[PDB]
Amino acid sequence: REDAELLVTVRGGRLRGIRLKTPGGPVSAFLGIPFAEPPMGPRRFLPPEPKQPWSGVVDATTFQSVCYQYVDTLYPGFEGTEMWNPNRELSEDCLYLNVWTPYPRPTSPTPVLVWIYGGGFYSGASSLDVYDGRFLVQAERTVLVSMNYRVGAFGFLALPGSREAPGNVGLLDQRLALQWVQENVAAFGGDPTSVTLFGESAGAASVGMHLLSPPSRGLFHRAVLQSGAPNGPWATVGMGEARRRATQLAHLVGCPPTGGNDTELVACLRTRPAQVLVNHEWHVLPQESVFRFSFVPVVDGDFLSDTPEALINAGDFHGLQVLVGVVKDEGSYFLVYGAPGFSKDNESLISRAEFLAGVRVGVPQVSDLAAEAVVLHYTDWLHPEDPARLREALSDVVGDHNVVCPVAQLAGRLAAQGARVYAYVFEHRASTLSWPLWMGVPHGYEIEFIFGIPLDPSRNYTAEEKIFAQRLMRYWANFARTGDPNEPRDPKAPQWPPYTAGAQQYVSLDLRPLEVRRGLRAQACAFWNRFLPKLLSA
Amino acid sequence: EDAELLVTVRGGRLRGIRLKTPGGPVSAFLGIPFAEPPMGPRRFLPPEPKQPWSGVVDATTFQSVCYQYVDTLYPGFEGTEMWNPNRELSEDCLYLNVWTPYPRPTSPTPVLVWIYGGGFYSGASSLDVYDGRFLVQAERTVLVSMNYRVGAFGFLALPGSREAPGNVGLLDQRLALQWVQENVAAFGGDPTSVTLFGESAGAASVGMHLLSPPSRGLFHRAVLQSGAPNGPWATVGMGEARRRATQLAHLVGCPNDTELVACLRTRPAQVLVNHEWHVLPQESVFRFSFVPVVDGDFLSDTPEALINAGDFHGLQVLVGVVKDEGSYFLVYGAPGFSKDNESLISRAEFLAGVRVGVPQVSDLAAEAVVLHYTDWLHPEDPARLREALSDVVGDHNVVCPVAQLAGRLAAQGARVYAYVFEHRASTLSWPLWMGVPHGYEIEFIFGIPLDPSRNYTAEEKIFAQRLMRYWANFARTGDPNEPRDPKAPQWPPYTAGAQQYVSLDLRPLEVRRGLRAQACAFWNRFLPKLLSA
Ligand SMILES: *[C@@H]1O[C@H](CO[C@@H]2O[C@@H](C)[C@@H](O)[C@@H](O)[C@@H]2O)[C@@H](O[C@@H]2O[C@H](CO)[C@@H](O)[C@H](O)[C@H]2NC(C)=O)[C@H](O)[C@H]1NC(C)=O
Ligand SMILES: *[C@@H]1O[C@H](CO[C@@H]2O[C@@H](C)[C@@H](O)[C@@H](O)[C@@H]2O)[C@@H](O[C@@H]2O[C@H](CO)[C@@H](O)[C@H](O)[C@H]2NC(C)=O)[C@H](O)[C@H]1NC(C)=O
Ligand SMILES: *[C@@H]1O[C@H](CO)[C@@H](O)[C@H](O)[C@H]1NC(C)=O
Ligand SMILES: CN1C=CC=C/C1=C\NO
Ligand SMILES: CN1C=CC=C/C1=C\NO
Ligand SMILES: CN1C=CC=C/C1=C\NO
Repeated sequence: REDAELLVTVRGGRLRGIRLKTPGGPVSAFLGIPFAEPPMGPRRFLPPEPKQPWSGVVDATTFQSVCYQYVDTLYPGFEGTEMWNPNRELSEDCLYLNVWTPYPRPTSPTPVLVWIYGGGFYSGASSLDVYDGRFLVQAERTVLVSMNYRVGAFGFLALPGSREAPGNVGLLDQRLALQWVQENVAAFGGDPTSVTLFGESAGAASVGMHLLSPPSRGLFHRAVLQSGAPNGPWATVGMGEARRRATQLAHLVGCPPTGGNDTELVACLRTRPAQVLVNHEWHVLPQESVFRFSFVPVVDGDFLSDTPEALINAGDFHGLQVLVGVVKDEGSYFLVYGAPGFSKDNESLISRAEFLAGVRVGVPQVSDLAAEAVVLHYTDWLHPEDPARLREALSDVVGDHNVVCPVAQLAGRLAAQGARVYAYVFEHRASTLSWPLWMGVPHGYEIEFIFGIPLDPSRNYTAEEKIFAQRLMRYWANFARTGDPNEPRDPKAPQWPPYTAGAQQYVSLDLRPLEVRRGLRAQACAFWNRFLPKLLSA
Repeated sequence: EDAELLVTVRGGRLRGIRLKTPGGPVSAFLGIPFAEPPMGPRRFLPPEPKQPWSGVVDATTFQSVCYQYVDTLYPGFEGTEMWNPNRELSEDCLYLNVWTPYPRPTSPTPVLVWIYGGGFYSGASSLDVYDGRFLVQAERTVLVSMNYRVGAFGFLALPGSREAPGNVGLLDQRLALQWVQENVAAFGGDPTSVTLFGESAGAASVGMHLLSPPSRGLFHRAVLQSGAPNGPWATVGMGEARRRATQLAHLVGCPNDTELVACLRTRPAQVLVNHEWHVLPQESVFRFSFVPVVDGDFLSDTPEALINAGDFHGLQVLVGVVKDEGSYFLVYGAPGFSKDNESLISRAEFLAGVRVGVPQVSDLAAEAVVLHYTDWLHPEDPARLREALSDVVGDHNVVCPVAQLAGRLAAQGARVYAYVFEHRASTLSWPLWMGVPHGYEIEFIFGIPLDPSRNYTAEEKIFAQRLMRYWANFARTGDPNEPRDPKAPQWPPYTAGAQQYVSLDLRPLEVRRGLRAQACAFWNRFLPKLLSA
């Protein structure tokens, strides 16, 4: 009749899950568990209300809907873009989370990994193939949780001060999910006293924001930030600029029939079909740019009491372990989304004039003086016009400014103020990668190795990549268990030393064994982190 | 009586002296007066041409050194005393010197004219290290050098006033160049082939004659060693010149420009000298109180402006620098530095040093300097900080201004040759940490190592001879390369794109690219934008 392993009771009522086959054995999956009331109609732009209790059994047996979001059409049918696109129907009814646990359920409480996806806060879903929790769970016997959270206007449109669209509700979705894990994860055999958040890009920035918001901070114990940071220039917005964008979006969809009463304005926004808001979303940004997203977390004194920069500098982080890193070519992926001269389908050997124009696109909303400073640092003045070098340098500009230097700065401050920090650079280019060779190791392409996706028999990774995947999964789960990625009791394997503000040590992750190196682009990030902000104040 | 040592010039008759060199004799005429003594009412005024004399001027010894400050940082030390005056001080100092082959040439011989450096506050044509005898004998040029007024005497300016118009030290130099045009043929020199060369403020001076049309017809080619007229230390604006002149007056008890200059003229020369260092705005190495002023007369615009606008087709220029331009200057005010230890400074000392070595810029400007010159993998390592501050000082004051001059001239039609001088003299008395310091290529250019009473190596004498040949080749033809010499490695012209220069040392010529191009991009391209906005 019924399999007891696939049956679990949580505070809201009863759940039925599914038994998944994995290469190494079975896993129990509870997919599409409701954790909030659907943020529908009157509840659009509002904080999540906890899911009301239910009688009977909810089938948590497949991923639920993707939150409404823009769908990338740059390269239709192309694997490199389609792998990030929604693989379920779009709906505002999307606040569901997923739990993977070993089969049979653990007898003693087990460390929990909680995944937060990225996607510039305008996109993403926990149902993407590349976030499939089944391989980590089988290989490392952790519990894995992932949640959907609202993105775009639905998650981060903000009219600061107003009760009808307070902003940051996407982050509140994540927090509600974290609360859910505390109350309920023990029913799946997981340890609420050992929870590790990990995320990539906007998900890493989310992880960092939970670090800096005290009501989140009690809900977990460690953090992993992959290729993103909360202090990233794309990751937050000021109250006034948020209002400006909300208001311009309202305006572009006929609300009201500009500004006025906030209650009236939001009520008119609530009568618009979801798809209509999505179609106008990209038209509210101040300047045309790769790498900037219309609706993002707002610094408003509530969720974030100050800018993440301030909060990072002022924080005491004793008792905290953090794992951070970047891929080898953070910037390259973004250039084909607007930098003049770039395409995945040619070598993108740009001119000097194209480089200068690309700097403005890749570093939006800085003064001319600031742009000149960037051109100075990044030009090789013995080869000022070599196209290949210019292509590489623009990739460096975009990557450094948006990912590498925000991460480096976070890493150095956390270390200096009490946290044990570990840092990596991911340097392996997947044999299956469909982006062109000039992009090197692009943003996002470590994720599939962390999740053990190469162990999927239907895919065509090499045996060495499968070994590599297993190494990474081991590092991540070691860190989740102990706060230290190093093998507890393995000596003759090279050690991953902590990252500190002085020595700035990190390891390279690739097919070769760990190599220790110094400095997360230290010379470059001194420009972005130490000097440029002094210039913007003058 | 030796007829070779008798010469008549426009003003009258002269008697010279025969000098010895290891390669044979040379004729020297030393202490030739080219101006009326700029004394009394003539202090601060433009030079007047020397009135004609009767009888024979004795031109057998160096004349007096123009009044200047005497360096007392290391009393008796060779490294400093070799630049100090070696004749008594006097305002009656406007004399020049001519060295010629013996017997005097009987066909037009190319002329080299030497303008000394010393920050526009010091220097003399009589210093041992500027001895013309070896170049003249070895390369068969005529060599001329002049004294010109320095310090307040040469560059005190109350702009708009006719009592202290400024730049008269530059006019001293021009008047000597005019003297060369009118009189050098009498020595066998060719007035249609005159090459100016100079080092530091002398190099800045050469550049300034390039950029001033009344000087430009007085010579044909130019050599700028470790200096440039666009140096941040080489000129001053009218407003700031007036302020400095005014603060000198106050410091020496003087109170209307006419009244002010009149009072200054009543003061003993030594009194002006004693106060000159104390008129500068802030504590600094590498800044000098009285320098050329940009007032629309001698210089119709800034040398930067003039350089960018100029048409320089038909000009050949030789420019260059020593391997370590900054190091010598650091012992004159950079905290932590001494010639008598390793000068392994702390980062606090480094940061303090940056404000001294790059004076009168905003905190933002200094921060940017500190950014570009810090190794952020090793922000506090003493040796690297010592080296980096040497780079800051040398790049800012010498290398990048020379690089900018070279680039602009080449791109606007000049043929430019560039070098880096990388040989450390076996006899050098400054510490090893200073490398090849400012000034220490000069002795090789003048062939001082051929002097048998000095202790240079055999290889160093051969190197001196190479350099004298390059310099003389350039003077004769606008090209330092050995005219027809196939298998010897060639010195290519410097261009804005390829930026090629050669290294000068005991090794054969080696071609390299870029005069600290990454660093000078900062000083020449970014930093001006910053200060403007
Ligand atoms: C490299 O590609 C870019 C992108 O253009 C597209 O992709 C190419 C592979 C090719 O299929 C083109 O037909 C596509 O238009 C090129 O940049 C574009 O150039 C066209 C015409 O010159 C211009 O109208 C577009 O605005 C340009 N787009 C951008 C973003 O600048 C680029 O010229 C290609 N370089 C080559 C072929 O050397
Ligand atoms: C290197 O020397 C400098 C210069 O100091 C002078 O010269 C020395 C050789 C020695 O004789 C010192 O006593 C002289 O004062 C040192 O910098 C000085 O440090 C003292 C304090 O120790 C300070 O009062 C002076 O102002 C400093 N001078 C300057 C120019 O800043 C420096 O400490 C020496 N380096 C060492 C010892 O490692
Ligand atoms: C906006 O309109 C509502 C509805 O009538 C009313 O509460 C008030 O006029 C406005 N609300 C606020 C908070 O100003
Ligand atoms: C498009 N996208 C969305 C989320 C994370 C990564 C990503 C792209 N990497 O190339
Ligand atoms: C020796 N010295 C160095 C820089 C500026 C002025 C100076 C001397 N005049 O007193
Ligand atoms: C002190 N001085 C004066 C003129 C030229 C060079 C010089 C010093 N270099 O060490």
